[PDB]
Amino acid sequence: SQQPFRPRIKAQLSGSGVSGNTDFEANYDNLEILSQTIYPDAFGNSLRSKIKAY
Amino acid sequence: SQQPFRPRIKAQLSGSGVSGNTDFEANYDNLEILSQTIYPDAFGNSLRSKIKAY
Repeated sequence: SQQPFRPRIKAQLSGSGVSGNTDFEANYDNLEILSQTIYPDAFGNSLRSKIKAY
Repeated sequence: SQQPFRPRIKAQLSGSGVSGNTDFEANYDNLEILSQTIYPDAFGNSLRSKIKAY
């Protein structure tokens, strides 16, 4: 559809978790999603011919 | 149905009745009845574990 496209990547998961008998809720991790927006451009060229006879 | 319960007891007659051919209405006796109401109450305890691997 040549609409502006948007690709997404999943960032790698980092950050220290939880040690020992500690609740998962003491250090949540963040699922991080990055994106890009690709917009189209229009471009062109043209040749103008001379009189048919020539 | 664990609704607040009500037990009842019947007391003892203590009136002097009628003696000769005197009739019952001359001294009526009183059937006296007593009661108590028992309400419920909720209590409880709990234990929270460690991590399953521990």
